Parts: sequence; C-alpha cells; structure tokens
Amino acid sequence: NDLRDRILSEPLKHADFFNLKELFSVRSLFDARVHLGHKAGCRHRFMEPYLFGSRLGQDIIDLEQTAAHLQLALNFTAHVAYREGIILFVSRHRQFAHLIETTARDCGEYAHTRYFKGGLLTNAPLLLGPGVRLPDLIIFLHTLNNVFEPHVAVRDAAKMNIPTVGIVDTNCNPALITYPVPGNDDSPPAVRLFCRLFQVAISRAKEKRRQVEALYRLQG
Amino acid sequence: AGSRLETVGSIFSRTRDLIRAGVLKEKPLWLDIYNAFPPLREPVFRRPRLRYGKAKAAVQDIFYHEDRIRAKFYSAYGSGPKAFDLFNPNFKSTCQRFVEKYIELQRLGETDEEKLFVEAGKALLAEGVTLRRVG
Amino acid sequence: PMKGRFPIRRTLQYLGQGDVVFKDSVKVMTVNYNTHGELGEGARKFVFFNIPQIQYK
Amino acid sequence: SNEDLPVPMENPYKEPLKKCILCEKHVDYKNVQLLSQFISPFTGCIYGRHITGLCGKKQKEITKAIKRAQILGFMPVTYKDPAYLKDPKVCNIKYRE
Amino acid sequence: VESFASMLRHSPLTQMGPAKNKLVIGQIFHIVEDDLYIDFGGKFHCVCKRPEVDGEKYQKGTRVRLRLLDLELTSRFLGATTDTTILEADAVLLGLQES
RNA sequence: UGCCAGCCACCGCGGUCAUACGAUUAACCCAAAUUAAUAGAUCCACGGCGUAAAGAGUGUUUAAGAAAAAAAAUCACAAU
Ligand SMILES: [Mg+2]
Ligand SMILES: [Mg+2]
Ligand SMILES: [Mg+2]
Ligand SMILES: [Mg+2]
Ligand SMILES: [Mg+2]
Ligand SMILES: [Mg+2]
Ligand SMILES: [Mg+2]
Ligand SMILES: [Mg+2]
Ligand SMILES: [Mg+2]
Ligand SMILES: [Mg+2]
Ligand SMILES: [Mg+2]
Ligand SMILES: [Zn+2]
Repeated sequence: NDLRDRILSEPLKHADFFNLKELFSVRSLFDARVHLGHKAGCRHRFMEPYLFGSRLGQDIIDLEQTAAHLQLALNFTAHVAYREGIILFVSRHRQFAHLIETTARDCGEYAHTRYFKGGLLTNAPLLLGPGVRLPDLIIFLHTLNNVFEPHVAVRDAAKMNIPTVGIVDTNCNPALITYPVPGNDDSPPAVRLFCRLFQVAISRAKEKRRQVEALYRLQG
Repeated sequence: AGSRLETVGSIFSRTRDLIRAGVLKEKPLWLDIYNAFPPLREPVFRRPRLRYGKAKAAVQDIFYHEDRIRAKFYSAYGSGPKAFDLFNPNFKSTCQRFVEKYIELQRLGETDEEKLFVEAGKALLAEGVTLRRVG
Repeated sequence: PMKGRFPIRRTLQYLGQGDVVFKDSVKVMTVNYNTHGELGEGARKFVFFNIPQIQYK
Repeated sequence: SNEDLPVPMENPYKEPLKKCILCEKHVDYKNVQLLSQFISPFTGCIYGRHITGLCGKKQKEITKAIKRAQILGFMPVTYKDPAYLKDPKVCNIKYRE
Repeated sequence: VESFASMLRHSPLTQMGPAKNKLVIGQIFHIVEDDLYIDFGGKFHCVCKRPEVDGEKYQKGTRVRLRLLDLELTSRFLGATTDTTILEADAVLLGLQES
C-alpha cells in the first residue's frame, strides 16, 4: 500500500521520466507537413496566436510552439498510460480511419472512429451498460466532424470532466480542449507521424509500468 | 455527482474546488498528473465572437527580398523547367539558382537591375539551365 | 448616478471633502481658460473637478 | 538578431489589375461603329455590363454616347446599321444555337 | 540549431511562391476506376481523370507530371462566416513523369 | 340554496354533490377593542425611445451649450 503510493508518486518528480524529447524535433515536424494550414479565409479566430504567418494566402503554423505543446501532450498521454487508464482516439476523418484504428488496437488502446452516438459520454449507463468505467483520456486526431462543426466529443468530454489532447488545425476552435497541439490534421504524413508518436508514447509508458512493477516485486 | 457546466471554467477549477467542498470524495488520476504539469493555458470556455469595425487580424504575412527577385524571374521566364518537388527536403529549382546568383551579384556592388538580372542570367547560362525567355 | 463621465463628483461626499475655503474679502472669482493646447491641460482639469468643491464650500 | 525573419514588404507577386476592352481608350459619339459593337443587332438594345464587360465609367460613357449619337442623327435607334453587322464581335451573346 | 523560419525560407514550397500554372511532380497513392488521387506533396491531394493515352500505366506508386492551378480550392459564399474548403487542390495531368 | 338569494381588495365564487353564499361545527389571528369607508405617509425616469408608450417630414441659425491630433475631394455622372 505504502509502496504503491511510492510506485505512483515516483515518476511525477522527473519531467523526462519517459524521455520523449528524442522522439521528434522541429525538423521532424517540418518534413511532416505539420506547418501548413487552411486559407486565411477559413482561419479560426483563436488560431491567431499559434499561427506564424500568411504566405501568399496560405497560413503557416508555428512549429516551435507546436513542439512546446506536443511535448506536454505526449508527456501527459504517457503519464495517464502508466497510471493504467483508458484512452480513446476519436476522428471523423475517413481518409485515415483505418490508420487510427490500427494505431489503437496496437497500443492496446481504444478508438472510436465512426458516427458518434449523441449521448455516449453524457449517458453512458444506458448506452454502454448497467454500470461502466469511462475513458480517462480522449485524444483527437481532428477537432472536426464531416459537416465541419466541432466534434461532439470535445463538448462531451469537457462536460464529463475528462482531459483531452488533440491536433487543432487553422479552422478549429481550441478553447474547450485540455491540451491542444497546433498542427496539420489534413495531410497523410502528418497523421502517420502523430499516430506513431502517440503510439510510442503509450508503448513506453506501459513498458515502464511492467518494469517498475517488476522492481516493486523484487524489492520484497 | 459533479459539475457538467462546460462554460463555467477550466476542468481544473471545477474539479479542484468540487473536491474542496467534499462533494467528490475520490480524486481522479488526471487531476494529479495535471497538478504535476500544467499546460500553457487553462482550457476555459470562450465564445467565438466575430470581429466588427476596424478590428483586423494580428497575422504578419510572410515575405523576404528573395521573393522580390523571384517575382522578376517568374515575370520573365516563367516556372522552372526542372518542375518542382515538395518530396525532396533540400531541393532547389532554377528560381533558387537565380536568387543566389543575384545575391552574389548584389554583394558585388551593382545597384542596377538589368545588370544583376542579365548577368545572373548568363551566370545561369553557364551552369546548364535553360531560360525559355517568354514574352 | 450613472450618466455623466465622472459621476463621483456629483456625489455629496466629493463636495464636502475637497478643501479650499475662501476669505471674507473674496467675492467674485473669474476662471479664464483655454480649449486647445497641452498647456491649458491642468487648468481644464481644475475646472472639471475643483470648481465643484470651491463653489459648494 | 535572427536574419531569417519576414520582411514587412508589399506584395511582389501582385498581379496587374485587369482592364475593360476600352480601359484607357476614348469614346466619342462620332464613331457609330464602335457604338454599334455594343448594341444588339435585331433590337437596337444596349447590352448590360454582364455582356459587354466594361468598367462603370466606360459603360456609362458608352451609353451616354449611344443616346447622343441617336438623337443628333448619327445612329439608328431601332436596329444595328447593316454595314456594321459584319464587324468584329466583342460581346458574349450567342443568339443562334 | 536551425531556427524554424530558417527552415521555412529555403524549403522548396517557398521557392515556388504562387502555385499558379506551376510545374509540379507528384505521386499516386490511391486509385478508383477512372480517378487518380495524386499527392504532389503540398498539403491537400489533387484529383485526376485517367487519360486515353496509356491508361494502364498510371497506377499505385506511379509518379506523374502535374500542372498546378490552385494550391487549395476554396471560396466564400452568400451570408457565410467562414469559407468552404473542398479538401482538394486543383491540378492538371500533363504526362507521366517523363524520364 | 341550486347563475337563484347572495359574496370579493385582485383573481373570481354560485348552472344539484359550493371548503368563496346564509347557518352550524372545528380552527386562525387581533384583543377592550375589532372591521369597514375616506385621506395621508410610501409609490415613477440617473429608466427608456426598430418591432412594445417614445427620434418631430427636411435643413440652417438665435438662445444655450460641448471640444487632445485627423477633420476640401471630387461625380463613374439620374441635384435643382
Ligand atoms: Mg331559473
Ligand atoms: Mg348539498
Ligand atoms: Mg376570502
Ligand atoms: Mg361561509
Ligand atoms: Mg426608483
Ligand atoms: Mg434596443
Ligand atoms: Mg397615454
Ligand atoms: Mg427620421
Ligand atoms: Mg426640425
Ligand atoms: Mg406627421
Ligand atoms: Mg469631443
Ligand atoms: Zn476600364
């Protein structure tokens, strides 16, 4: 019991505990197309401070800010993954649905990429089962649904006291998301990048869990 | 139960002060991790108000003097015969060659446009690129 | 009072708090001030604030 | 001290503003040919902007000109003059399909 | 350390400037009967209609010669807050990756 | 008793089963007073003016006020 509180309160005192710093760089995100947005017509008003500049009408995200955020993002994702909790990947994007689902099953993590039944999080017990435990962490690969509105699960998770980590694009509304990462949700090498980054963050977290649990078992 | 008001404040606020009154007797996981690493801004609900009047954006459009040269390169010859690739990280087309020839002709002390243009054009006719010369 | 742009000076308190009292010799007072300049600035400020206190007392 | 920053420059790639077929030309009511081109052959009607495709100024001058050529007696009201039916075709009207 | 703006500056997309009537090289990642989905690499893919000229040659992994018209397709419409994107770009198929 | 006799400050109650009427019974609240009627005290707007009551059919000036710097450029052409 005491040493359980040990095993949990240990990783919080070292910012680098999973060493995710090495997973990517400014160059990494740059060859990943991340820095590209939609047109300055389509731009969101809350996407101004994360933006860098308008190059001939096409917006450009700031990849130094992106790096700074994404750091905290994977930091958090890993940190819930070690603490043994649920993670759900949401996207409405049909291009990448298969990629994300494959990412989820391979993390041993959950994905809803499909039509989102309205009361899923709001009304769990009737929809999912008589009593149920709910995802501790949601992760958005897009903040949109195919009609270009904010995806429900933003609002819903926000209502359900759940943190959220997602990739905002030039046209998304960030304000209700826990940890945003400014970036490109539209282009394929980008989503592949993000898929694998989150994936690895997870794998590392669960590994460290197995090993520090082995340590806990050897200590006695 | 909890607080389902999405607007009122950041989930941190709602949760922390909820616990604080003793209504919620179980601390969630994410609350402790969040205490450890607070994110840049607190995720508080904001209303997407449109702008009226003389209020405009804060964005700085992106331009360099290189582009002031590329403008004339395109103005004369058109897009480069090498086509383009956005696959290759370090790729540089005919236009880039022209830009750097013009730069190294600029440190030479020639203030005149036609000199820089046509002599970087012969500087390009040396390296093996074909400038179509469109009217 | 809402209307007025410094309504705190239409308060009864603000009138009795501002302190200058005049001698028994002083009877008429003229304030001659200017509209446009940065050199008449504090004077117009004197009009817009203190004349109230003076006059009340 | 980072010299790779952006320049507060005006747009170099700025295109030339497009021009009406008469842009910086001049119209008088003494050439009935020019005025004929902008008129409907069978009717004697005056084509709108969406056909001629001229700026506001040049359209209004074309029109004032058509009227002034008509009442003084330079140009016929009820039809295009036969001589000019075979002139060059500016307008976007296809009558015959 | 490379400053980000430094990376932006020399990147092959900036050297292009306006996408208008550009010569671009691209690659096909996906096929439907008549329709080739072509990534030239900018952000969005464009789309093409397979020609009568060597129809069977354009395939999965095939590279093609694009004439880029618009970087991305967008316009604003009556009484709208923001515009409407096609999630596509406009490009023409010239020939296939002539080598 | 049965839209009858009546009752109420406002809403309203009585048309055959009325907790509103007349009379019981229980209760409630004032108390050597208690109710009714009439006057007071109190009560608008430091609010407002598209659709609700409210921006005069228009312009200028007198009185009377208010004020940092910018505050004269042209018809895309149909004032009188
Ligand atoms: Mg009767
Ligand atoms: Mg009875
Ligand atoms: Mg009563
Ligand atoms: Mg009774
Ligand atoms: Mg009052
Ligand atoms: Mg109003
Ligand atoms: Mg009245
Ligand atoms: Mg009026
Ligand atoms: Mg009047
Ligand atoms: Mg009247
Ligand atoms: Mg004023
Ligand atoms: Zn014109």
